[PDB]
Amino acid sequence: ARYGATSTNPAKSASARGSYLRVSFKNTRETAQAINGWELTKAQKYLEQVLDHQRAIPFRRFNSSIGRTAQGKEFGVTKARWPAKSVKFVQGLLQNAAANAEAKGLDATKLYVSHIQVNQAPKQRRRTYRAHGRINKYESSPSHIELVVTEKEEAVAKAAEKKVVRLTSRQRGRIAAQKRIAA
Amino acid sequence: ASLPHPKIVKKHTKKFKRHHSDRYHRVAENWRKQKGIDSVVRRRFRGNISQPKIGYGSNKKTKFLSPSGHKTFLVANVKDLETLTMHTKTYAAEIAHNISAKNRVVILARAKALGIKVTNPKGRLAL
Amino acid sequence: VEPVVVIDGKGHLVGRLASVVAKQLLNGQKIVVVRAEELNISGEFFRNKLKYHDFLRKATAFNKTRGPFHFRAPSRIFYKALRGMVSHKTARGKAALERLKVFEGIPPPYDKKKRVVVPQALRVLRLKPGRKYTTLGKLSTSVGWKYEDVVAKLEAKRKVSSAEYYAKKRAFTKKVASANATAAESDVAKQLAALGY
Amino acid sequence: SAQKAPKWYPSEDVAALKKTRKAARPQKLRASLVPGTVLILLAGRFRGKRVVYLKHLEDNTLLISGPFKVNGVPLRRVNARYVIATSTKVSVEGVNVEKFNVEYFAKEEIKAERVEDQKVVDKALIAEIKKTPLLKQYLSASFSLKNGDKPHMLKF
Amino acid sequence: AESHRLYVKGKHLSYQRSKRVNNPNVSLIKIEGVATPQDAQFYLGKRIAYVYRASKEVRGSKIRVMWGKVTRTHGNSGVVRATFRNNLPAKTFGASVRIFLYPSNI
Amino acid sequence: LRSLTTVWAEHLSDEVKRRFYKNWYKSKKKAFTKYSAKYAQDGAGIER
RNA sequence: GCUUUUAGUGGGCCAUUUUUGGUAAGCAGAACUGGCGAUGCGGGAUGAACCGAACGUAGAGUUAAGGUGCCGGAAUACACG
RNA sequence: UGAUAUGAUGCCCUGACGAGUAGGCAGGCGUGGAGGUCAGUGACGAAGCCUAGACCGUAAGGUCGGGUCGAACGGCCUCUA
RNA sequence: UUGGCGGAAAGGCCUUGGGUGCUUGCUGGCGAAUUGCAAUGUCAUUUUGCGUGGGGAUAAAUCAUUUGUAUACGACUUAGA
Repeated sequence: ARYGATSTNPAKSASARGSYLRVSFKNTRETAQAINGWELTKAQKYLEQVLDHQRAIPFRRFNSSIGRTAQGKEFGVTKARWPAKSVKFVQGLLQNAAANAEAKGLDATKLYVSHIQVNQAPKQRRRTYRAHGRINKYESSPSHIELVVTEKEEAVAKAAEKKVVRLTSRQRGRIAAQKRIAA
Repeated sequence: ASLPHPKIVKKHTKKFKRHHSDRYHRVAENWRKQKGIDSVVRRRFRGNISQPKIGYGSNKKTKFLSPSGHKTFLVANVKDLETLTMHTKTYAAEIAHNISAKNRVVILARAKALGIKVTNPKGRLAL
Repeated sequence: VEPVVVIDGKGHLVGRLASVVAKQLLNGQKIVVVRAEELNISGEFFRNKLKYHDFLRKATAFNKTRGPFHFRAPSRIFYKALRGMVSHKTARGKAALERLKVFEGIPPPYDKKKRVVVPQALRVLRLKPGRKYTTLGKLSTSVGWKYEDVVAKLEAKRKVSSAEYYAKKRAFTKKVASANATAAESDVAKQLAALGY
Repeated sequence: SAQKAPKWYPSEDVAALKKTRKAARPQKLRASLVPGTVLILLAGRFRGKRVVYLKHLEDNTLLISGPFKVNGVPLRRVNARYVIATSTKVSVEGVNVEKFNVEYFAKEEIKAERVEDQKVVDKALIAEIKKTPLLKQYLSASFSLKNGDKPHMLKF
Repeated sequence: AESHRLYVKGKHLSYQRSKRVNNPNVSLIKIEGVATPQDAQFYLGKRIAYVYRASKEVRGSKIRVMWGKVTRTHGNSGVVRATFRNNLPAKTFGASVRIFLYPSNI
Repeated sequence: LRSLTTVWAEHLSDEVKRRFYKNWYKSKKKAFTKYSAKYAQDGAGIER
């Protein structure tokens, strides 16, 4: 347990995790934010279309000097990519969350991904050998991914606070004076 | 429940924060005087932050009083509370941060027997 | 007094009118200036044309499209003269400049409203008679404003329609003064004259 | 010990007040407030109403008669600073206004004696109003500053 | 009647300021119809209300008031000075203000 | 110069109609269909 | 009135007036005083030295130098050219 | 200084003053440890940590609430670095 | 409702006819209070949303494919029931 900030029903959810995963954190963050909020079937078709170069992943935050493409035009962006490694890892965690929702007794037709977050894992180090006898770093930047799918539910209806009003003597003397004049 | 005291005037409700306490994380907000030769804060240029000096000293009639008009006295047990038996209009008790909730129920019960004010009566309540 | 003040710009001096309209904008009065093509500037035409060319050479040397923009129309000459007198880079100054509408000629709605003048900016009340002046329309045309002839056509059309309007209105107030002439010498008229009315 | 003690304690005896020298003298009204003057109420529920003034009460108010039969204002109190004293005067000598005091308006629907005193004063007030032309209409109308009216040049 | 106004219209001009330092405690009010400081002497001490609106109803009303008074004249041209309970918030530079006369020594 | 009015003809060819389309084959081909109704009633609004 | 003890300092600079060398210099060097350094505030748009005035925290009033067409608080004041 | 009520380093009356580098001096705030004390706090939760939550002090800082946590730690009078 | 004028940003102005409402032009009758001696004592228009009920009309664009009159990539230019 101990997931991110969830505002969802824990009884009507399912969850999946992946830790210390050797993929790019930045690509995986862009695929996790391209998917956050969708119906799980829509998310799966979208990721399998991204793998087939039919749609793209809109790179919004980690997007400097990325090339341009037309496939970001459905998202209102010009820079978008197809991060296949992160896409296969994210759809693997989606498969695991769908299995967990089937095991918890949740109806697979209302599953939307309600919370997906990804943060940085401990880096894996290697050396790079540069000119004039120097050594720099060559570090993988892995990622912890986690996601909570949730049953969507209906109306968010009333019976809330009632705001007991407190108004002065000149002010309630005005209120009765209107109901005395007119109806 | 307190004495008749004058209107409490503070003369500076704003906390004197350090210069560039917001600019860096290393520079804490706890006040330190600027010692620089070129500092506009030490030189008191206009538009810069105000510095603590003795003119902001609170009134000697209304210094150390809470807004209720009592001086806060820290209390660890029933014995330290009972020093404020004959001093209810000047001093108010505050139960300390480490007094356990099986002891504070005794301390608040003795405080209402002597009528002593407690300024934190909701601490560690098992409601 | 009025919610929106329409100022007839004809016969007015640019800086004095721009000063009073700048203060009226900043104090909260909505101003529309019409007939901007008939403004005046004191001093002969060649002087103010030389002044416009001195303004016309000031531009950013590395990219002139970010430079001072030399708006040529009489409304926008007047607007630059006014925008210099308002702190235009603040939210208060931008709010004041939203309370201003400047037109050359008199377009719709403001050609059926009452126009005012500002006597601390009238050239006939400020300049000494004999001091030479410049009309803003010929100056703007000389520096590259393209629409003097169209404004002339549309203003002649508006003058014909307004002349017919005033002929009808003057006949109507002739009937009104005739009917008010019979109302005198009765009781209530002499009592009104007793009460100053 | 979480705190030690103060070595001295303040005395919990409340000190008595000094003898003050601020005597209460009766209020001198401005010279435009003479009983029988038509006032303009500047504030409250009956703002803008033209209302006859009857008595200067002991609590520095003014007792007024915004004639029900004329404009609907009862026997009422007003503050003298919230009142324009105009220059139109009704003679008030036939009014039994000697009764009403500060205790009469004690708050503590309408008491029937207040209804009766209103009609009793209203009789003599209507009798003195109807002697002059257009005073009843002037009293039935409300006041409002029209466009261009500058109150500092206007004489009321 | 179609007119109900019992106050004099006015404009919140600015704070009391020098060239480069203002003072938000004192405001300058341009009263409509006042051209001299001798006409402005009538309005000294009259109570000033700035009336504004909100989205949130507080105590039955959606209209809030900041109350103040006229203190002294200003200049040679009928601008007057005014102090308030809470100072006027300087987005209202050029906003309309009600200057009453309910303590009208008249 | 400001365009105030633009009048068209009753029948436009597919060469012309095809100019107002980015995907002509997918369309229901609805261009100027309601506009030809102005020529339907006797040519009144067109001459107006 | 008197005494002891000790810190920092021992690169200075500007302004009025006097004044030397130099064609002069935001130059080099003197004399007297006042400043800056060490000093914020109002003015001179802006500026170490100029003008005004030196500073605990605040309120009211009055001014200094400087200003009052608009930016900008305050006369598109009055008078003779 | 006269007790039978508690600060004579006190309390109270009065007047004037308050810029500041280098620098001097004074009164305090905080930390590690030591002696004494409060027969002090504490597994019914010590210390720590987080907290556009509250209170006191001109300030150094002190206090309280809530969360987290699990074994020790503070107030006062002095000593010491 | 009759007709007319207005394209500068017309989106407004003038006119015909009857209906319905008010009339303070003049004279009356009744009502008002208690909001307590002031508290803006709430009367404007600005946008959006939702069910209700009455008319009305039933599309395109992008990606993918394609061309090269275009082209680093986007973009552009074509074509495809």
